Amino acid sequence: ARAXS
Amino acid sequence: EEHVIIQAEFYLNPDQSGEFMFDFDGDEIFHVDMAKKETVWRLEEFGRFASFEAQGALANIAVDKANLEIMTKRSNYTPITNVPPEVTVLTNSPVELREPNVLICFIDKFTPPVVNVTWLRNGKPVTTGVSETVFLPREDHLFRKFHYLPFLPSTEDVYDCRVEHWGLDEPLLKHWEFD
Amino acid sequence: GDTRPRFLEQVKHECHFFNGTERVRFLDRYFYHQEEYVRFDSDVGEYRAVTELGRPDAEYWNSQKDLLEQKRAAVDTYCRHNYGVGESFTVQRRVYPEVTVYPAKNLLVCSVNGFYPGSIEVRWFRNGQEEKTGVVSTGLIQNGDWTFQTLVMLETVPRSGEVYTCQVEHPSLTSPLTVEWRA
Amino acid sequence: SQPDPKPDELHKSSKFTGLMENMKVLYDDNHVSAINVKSIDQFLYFDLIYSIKDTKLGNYDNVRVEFKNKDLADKYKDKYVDVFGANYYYQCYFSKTCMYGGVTEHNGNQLDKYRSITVRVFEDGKNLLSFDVQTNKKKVTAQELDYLTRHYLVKNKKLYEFNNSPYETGYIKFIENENSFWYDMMPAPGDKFDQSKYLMMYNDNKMVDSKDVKIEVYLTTKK
Repeated sequence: ARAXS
Repeated sequence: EEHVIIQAEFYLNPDQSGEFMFDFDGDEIFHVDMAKKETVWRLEEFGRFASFEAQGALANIAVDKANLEIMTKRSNYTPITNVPPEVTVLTNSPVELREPNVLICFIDKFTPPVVNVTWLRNGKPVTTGVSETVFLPREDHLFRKFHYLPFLPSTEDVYDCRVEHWGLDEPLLKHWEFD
Repeated sequence: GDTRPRFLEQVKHECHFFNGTERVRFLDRYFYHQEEYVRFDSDVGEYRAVTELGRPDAEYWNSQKDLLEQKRAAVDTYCRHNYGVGESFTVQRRVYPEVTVYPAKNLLVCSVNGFYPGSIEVRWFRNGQEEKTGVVSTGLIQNGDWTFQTLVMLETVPRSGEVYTCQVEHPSLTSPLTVEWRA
Repeated sequence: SQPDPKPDELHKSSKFTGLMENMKVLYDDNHVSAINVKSIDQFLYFDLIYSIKDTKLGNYDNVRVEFKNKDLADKYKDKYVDVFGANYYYQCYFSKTCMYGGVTEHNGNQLDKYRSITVRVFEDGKNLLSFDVQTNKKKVTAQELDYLTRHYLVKNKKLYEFNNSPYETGYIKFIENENSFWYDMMPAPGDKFDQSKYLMMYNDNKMVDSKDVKIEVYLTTKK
């Protein structure tokens, strides 16, 4: 999983 | 069938605590433990089919704090209005005597994401066999939380899910027994 | 307990999928307490202030080109990427329900338990014929453990020698689940 | 106290595929060090943030110190402490550099002259090198001592070369009358080394008495 602040 | 995956997070002042979690259709895939920097899968099996660089999440939380600073000042320190939780306690399945079940305490529709929950069996604590979820986001941006208690039904026993929240002006005891 | 004011910052990056990955939509949302102050919508391309509190952030973020590029790619780099990684056990997860019918607590109750996903169709049948009459359902309860539960009872005064049935359709099953209980 | 280790409990350098410079840098020259400082802020409840000015090279200005739990962060919160430890930049996040534990009460925890702690080095069960490390604190963290010992070993023993290590397995133990604990001085098997997670062992802020602690380093050259 890749994370997107 | 629409599906939705959300990367939810938050930072709370002055508690200085945060959360980072992934959600799939309202359920938690996993959340990150900030102190241990490990990814806690909601279900054990999930880690077998996937992974996540748990530490990258701190970058997000670090910025979310940064923005709370800015944001809390642009609104001129308007704090948050507390919203006490709606507590419910229902069985994980139909109840039958001497037949193993699970008591669930649905804490929902509330903010800030801080709460004290204690299970009581016959007016006294139960610090063993219990588990719990972190704060799950709601569509309206409030939260819900689950607390669980595995048990053997019996007329002999009575239970209370005790919850303390700042929106309440006194602890709350939702009862559950066998009639 | 306390009363010392609390400040809450919420952030949500949403990936909305339609018909698999045929139509992905990315939402980058920021909240102050329960208030959404600014947001980026993939079907829009730029940041829009949701409330006046976000006007400043929207005007500034929308001026950074590197950042915008990145949010615009998100539907692929983020949404679609993650879908393909978790679909294996989220979208394709299936747990058949355990159906139970018992008189009641005169209500003939039908309890469908521990199933997943959400898609579910529970009907009641009076001696073979459907009953859209007096059927109170307790919506669709979420257990918090990737399991769902729901109770659907039949309001009725049962006669003798009359079959009562509860049919349950569900993605996890090939044939519909049926629990017949006459009297 | 803690059980002494057994051959297979320790990681072997000959299993770590990645670059060894990454452990090396945690123990040569650069490290965090501040006398008489005070927590200016916090990121999370289990960490304190310091404003440690640097004019040596200035790779940072603000340091984040993380602890095992909140009790510790509160113990040393609004107090003047002495800071010392191994720092990392890689995935340090807070709102420069990061570290674990390493704090120590300042006042009272002093003495005008440096004490010497003995370090007998056992290469393959054989004592071929004994040396002393100094400290001017009544109570020291194991971390400060650990860093001093290893820093000496990478310069005089090539403990951690750039590619690998001239040794298979290695471990540093501390002895204090009853108690005696050790740390696995080698990287875990893998194509990569997570500095943050390794440095986390120093997060319990373990301390010792500079008058009773004796250090022992046991190494096994790769045969």
